Amino acid sequence: LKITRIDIHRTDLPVRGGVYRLSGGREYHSYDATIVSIETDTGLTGWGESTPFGSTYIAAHAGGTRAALELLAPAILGMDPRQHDRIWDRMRDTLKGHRDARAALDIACWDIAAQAAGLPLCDMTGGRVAGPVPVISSIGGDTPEAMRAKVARHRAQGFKGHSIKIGASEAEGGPALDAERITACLADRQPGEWYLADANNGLTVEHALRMLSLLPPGLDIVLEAPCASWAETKSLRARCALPLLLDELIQTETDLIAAIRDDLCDGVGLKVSKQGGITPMLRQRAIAAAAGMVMSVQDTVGSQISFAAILHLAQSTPRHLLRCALDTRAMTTAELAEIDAPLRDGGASAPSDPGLGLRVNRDALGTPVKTF
Amino acid sequence: LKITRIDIHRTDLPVRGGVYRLSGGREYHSYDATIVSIETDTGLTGWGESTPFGSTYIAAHAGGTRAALELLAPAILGMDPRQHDRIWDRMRDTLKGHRDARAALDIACWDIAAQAAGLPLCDMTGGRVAGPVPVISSIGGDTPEAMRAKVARHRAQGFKGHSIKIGASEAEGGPALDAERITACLADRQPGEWYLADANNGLTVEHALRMLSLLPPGLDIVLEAPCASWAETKSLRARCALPLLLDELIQTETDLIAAIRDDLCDGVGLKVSKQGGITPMLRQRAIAAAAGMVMSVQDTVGSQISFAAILHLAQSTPRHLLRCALDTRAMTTAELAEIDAPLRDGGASAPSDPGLGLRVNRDALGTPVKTF
Amino acid sequence: LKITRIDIHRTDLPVRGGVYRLSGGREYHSYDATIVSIETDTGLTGWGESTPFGSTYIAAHAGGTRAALELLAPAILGMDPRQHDRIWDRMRDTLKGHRDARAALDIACWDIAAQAAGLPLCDMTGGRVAGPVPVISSIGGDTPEAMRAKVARHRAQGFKGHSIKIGASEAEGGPALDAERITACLADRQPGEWYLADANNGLTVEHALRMLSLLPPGLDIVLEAPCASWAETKSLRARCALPLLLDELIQTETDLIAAIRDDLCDGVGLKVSKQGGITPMLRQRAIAAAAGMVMSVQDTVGSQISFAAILHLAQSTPRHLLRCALDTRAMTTAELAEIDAPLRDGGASAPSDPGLGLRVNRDALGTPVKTF
Amino acid sequence: LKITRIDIHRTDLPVRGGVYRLSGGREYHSYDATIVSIETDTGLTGWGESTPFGSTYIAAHAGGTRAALELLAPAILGMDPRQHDRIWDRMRDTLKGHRDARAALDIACWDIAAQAAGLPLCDMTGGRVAGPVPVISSIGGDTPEAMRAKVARHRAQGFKGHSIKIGASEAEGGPALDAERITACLADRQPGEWYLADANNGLTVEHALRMLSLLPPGLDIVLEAPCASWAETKSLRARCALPLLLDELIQTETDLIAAIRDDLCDGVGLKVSKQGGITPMLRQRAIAAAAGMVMSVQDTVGSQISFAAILHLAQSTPRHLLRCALDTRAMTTAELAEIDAPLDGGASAPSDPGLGLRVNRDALGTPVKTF
Repeated sequence: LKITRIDIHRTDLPVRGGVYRLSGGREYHSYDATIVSIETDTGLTGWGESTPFGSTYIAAHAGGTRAALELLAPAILGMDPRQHDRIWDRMRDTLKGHRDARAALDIACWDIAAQAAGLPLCDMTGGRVAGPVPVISSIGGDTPEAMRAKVARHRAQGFKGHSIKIGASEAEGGPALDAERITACLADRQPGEWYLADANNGLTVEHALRMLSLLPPGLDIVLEAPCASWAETKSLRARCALPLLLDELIQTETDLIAAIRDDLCDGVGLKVSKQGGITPMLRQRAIAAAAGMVMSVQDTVGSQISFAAILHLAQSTPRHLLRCALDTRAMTTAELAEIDAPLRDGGASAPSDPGLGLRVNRDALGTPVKTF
Repeated sequence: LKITRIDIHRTDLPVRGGVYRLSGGREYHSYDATIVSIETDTGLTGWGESTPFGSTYIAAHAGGTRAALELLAPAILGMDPRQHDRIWDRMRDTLKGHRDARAALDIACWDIAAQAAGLPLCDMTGGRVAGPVPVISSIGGDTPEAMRAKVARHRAQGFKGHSIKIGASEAEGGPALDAERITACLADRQPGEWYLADANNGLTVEHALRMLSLLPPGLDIVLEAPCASWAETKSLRARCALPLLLDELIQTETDLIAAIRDDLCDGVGLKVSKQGGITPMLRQRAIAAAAGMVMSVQDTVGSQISFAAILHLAQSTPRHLLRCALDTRAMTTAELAEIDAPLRDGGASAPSDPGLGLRVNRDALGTPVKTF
Repeated sequence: LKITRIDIHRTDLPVRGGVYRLSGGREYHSYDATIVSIETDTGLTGWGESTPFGSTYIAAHAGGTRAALELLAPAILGMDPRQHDRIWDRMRDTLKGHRDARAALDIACWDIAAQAAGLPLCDMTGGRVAGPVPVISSIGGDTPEAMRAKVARHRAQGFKGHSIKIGASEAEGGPALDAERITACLADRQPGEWYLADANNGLTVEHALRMLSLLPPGLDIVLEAPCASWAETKSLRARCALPLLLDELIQTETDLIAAIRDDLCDGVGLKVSKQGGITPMLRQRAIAAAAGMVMSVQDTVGSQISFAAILHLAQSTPRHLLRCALDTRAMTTAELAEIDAPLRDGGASAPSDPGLGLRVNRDALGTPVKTF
Repeated sequence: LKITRIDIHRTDLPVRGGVYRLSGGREYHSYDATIVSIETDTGLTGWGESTPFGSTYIAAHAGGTRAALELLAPAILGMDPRQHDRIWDRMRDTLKGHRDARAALDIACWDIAAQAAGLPLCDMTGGRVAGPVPVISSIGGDTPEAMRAKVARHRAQGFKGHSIKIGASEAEGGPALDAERITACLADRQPGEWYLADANNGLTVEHALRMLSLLPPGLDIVLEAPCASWAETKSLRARCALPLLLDELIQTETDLIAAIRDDLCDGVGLKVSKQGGITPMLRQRAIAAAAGMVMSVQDTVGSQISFAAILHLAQSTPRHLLRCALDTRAMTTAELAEIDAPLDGGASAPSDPGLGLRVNRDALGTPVKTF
């Protein structure tokens, strides 16, 4: 079993709903996707998606993803796609970092390994955990009232978690606006829901502490990614009673080790293309699970191809530690593939078809930008 | 004085009341007890009980106790039952750990030593402290109002302490359910009571911090066994204002030292069969009292036999530090022995007779399953 | 695919070479082994072995292992043996701890999966890393001159690492003797060798610091398992410049996390049946690798069934962090299975056959003592 | 069983041998001993001794011991002497601290308990451990060359453990003198020997670090009681690879916990009348053994009566943690009682019920007080 051909495709994914806003005046109107197919000598095709949340979320951008694949793709031609640790080593030995580029390749290799074993990917990654995976919303920054409404649609649509973006500048209202945002987004809360306030590494410690003082007592909320640096996050941690989830700061396996060593956080936001694919998602899940860390299983953003990997990984994750999977279908307007995984009975369930369980609308991708 | 004969009995102890529920979906209908008699060349008989809380509470199960006794029982034959430290060392060089096994032998040797000295066990373990010992209930998991009613019944029986089992899954209602169980169980509080919220090692730190957030301010409560590991408990400890009591994680004397070195807790749940008998209970008492740690003197569960060891130990513990003895009679329905220790006048007083003070019902125990 | 039948075998494994000695007066003459076969509805057979190092190395003994299997083996009947994480989960909610009992079953389930897939276990566990794995001898306790000759004898056979067992009483010469056993064992050292001084949890901090003072400067040795407990190991660590490897103290994935949080060691002795099988070995490897900890891949002791498990895991471990695989063939005389894995070209290489690559000698294990 | 009478005695215990010097210019020619008997209504008699090492070793002196007994002894009239924790409680409720005074009472109560059970004390305190207990050779403050020769003497007589006293002022030679003494006393060492450098709380951190720097590499040595306070000792511990044993700083059970919490030492010097008798020696042992700390079992000083308590305690101690018992008979000339426990650098506790003492009541003088 051998990789013989890799094809790189590029497409645009339009935002669903308004401009997506994060802290620091970042705004996103659409997303540039890199979709990779991999073929074996035996005739299997694997699919992987990598789409940076534009160019300003972490140190990655779609054009960089493609430039890294120019090195990574030919490096792994003629390798056995089932030897996931050794493929990973070959990529590392080719090019340090650039996990966004590793991800699309790694996912497609896993998609193949699963099809070869005639198993859905959740049964290749530990085994299906019973019942559907609950799903989490992505609530762009807006006014408290507009945010609380986006929470309300998602609830009606059957979402159980909400990730509400915060991080208002002083000019915009500061910590008082963020505190109002949080109280408003929790106002219509019902039983069994879970809330995450995501600052996207955008708060000063001073702002976080002022926000925490303004929040009313007695709220059930988890703070995500409050600061831009490790040292800031450690200061806040010494002075914050709320659970803390790290996201942008946890990219590698050794970042997770640093967080354990410093007792930095109570949870991790694992994003498939941020961590670098299925392989590191599994290593990082194993580290986080040993540490008692809760895990929201996500991606930066993507199509149904990205969603498929998210759902399969979420579906083999211990329910005790899992804090929802991201439904990226709520996030863009695109239609790149078919997957049978609707929102019923509390969440989404991974399909039973071998591999990722996708039917890729190959005409929606356009002709490969590059082939190896 | 010399140990001549050791009999090993097996008997089932039914739960008093309905299903007993712990965190993690653990459910209990009855408990597999192992009762041991030890006989001397002077025709003294001593009794000791070890009953693991099924197979899922700590790394112990009844079949495991019996298999360990296959090693331990032959190894102490011929020893003077009065040389507690030398018997302890003989058990240790025969088999590491398995303190549930040591417990049964160890208790029966102390029962002998007390009888030979012509004193009740409490007067051999430092001396009776005046007045009855307050007793604590075990309030199994249920809805808040169901739990609240169980507390009422025990309060009416004259119980001063209540151990309330917490630890709901997200699907069950999560921290908010746990917060409601606590407030409900505390709702009819009268002066002089003491409450433990025991999660039996089943919270993530994320769940715990959310729960503590949800609790109203101004409660008098002790949190017990929140987390499944040392690193997780350390992390919560840094961010928790409530007294913390450790249970499952404190098994050896060296565990208590580690708890001191890391300032990990304010109190300890000492369980006769988890610590491994009267000898380690004494050493651990000494260590805890020096650290000004409060101690609740309990067992996993048991008949009147276990209750006798518990009560004598508590009866010789300083009142300043003692936070109840477990009335195991309120937990099980079985009558394996008679003991003169009614709840009245504030709690239960240890019998004045020599040894444990038990009149054992040999008929209730069945034919020995093994003899040495 | 479903597990249909589980057979449990008991045999005895005689020590190769003279009586094997450990710190604290422990001596081993033979080992009581538990061997498990597992059978699927498709007629595949898997094998696994678990043999505690007698009764006195960790809290484990063969009788307890067999007792635990009475709970575990029926628990997993009918499960798909390829779902390692859900099998693990089933085992943990049946019975806490007893990783020795999980190991035999866990390894047999991996054996099956590797067969079902048509792959050597090393290509199921990341991929074969090129070249033979260096093997480590096991130098039992004796006189400095006797130890130094055992080392010589293993060196002639092409062993590259040596684990030298230290830890003398004051009556036998204390620290100074240990310092002699080490200098002696290192005196015929050739290029490319690696030495561990293993005290098997048997030194006091006072003895270990005296020993360190006594050692001549300029030595290349790693200290292994110096002290009995977590708190003692931490005091030593604070005052010890030598790399330190932890063994008995690391059994669970959470133990390894605690070691990282406390910066307690530079390496870990992973033993297949102490960790509890292929599944936790892979989890602990991911944690150790992320932390940059070197790993010696070993087992307590075993036949060829134990050895196949070791060698397949070591063969897929990054060479950068590996610190030898234990060749159990030099520790015991038994021949319970056939395996084509000779010492040549610098160490042993995992066989190429599907699964463990064993030809088991089915009458050398004798009629099963229990079947489910 | 009831305590009916307590007699308090005072006798002087002349030094055996040369005048004993400690650090900071401390000097001693005889010791003021307090001996206590306790009688029960069944006619059993118990004996205990407490004798502070003059007036400057720790916060205790014989006149203070006796003033304290004036409160403590009447407090425990009427109690069952077997109820050691409740007697200890009564004593704490009566008078804070003064563990020297508790000691004499607590030891005599245990002596009774052991007699009433027909067991030697060692078998009341966990059970006899096999073999004799090593006893510690003491090497007084004096010149280096002199010191080494006294070690050669003690070695000749079969002693394997030596406690060597250090703590020279700058005038007298400073850390250099101390480094010389140590290197000397180890210079002709043989297999199986154990050495302790005892500063008796008298070094500054600066002195101690200069000493440690001036010492040759490769020495097997334990450092005892280097500094006068908790914070100084914590400073030195941060910068000291040598095993460290604490003595004067460890008096109560809570002292030992503070030591664990701070990771302050690897051993403790337990002294019967510093800790306060058998009851706290036993609590302290259990704490120390759980922490993996080695223990030297000693007393401040005393007659055979103090020796009996040390010896029964040492004899029930796990051997891998024990670092010698002290033979107080080598320290004083007093002949207050007979015990069959002769020395090979070693001694075994007698097999008689209780302490195994034949006390010469007359040798003690007329009680200074009766209750």
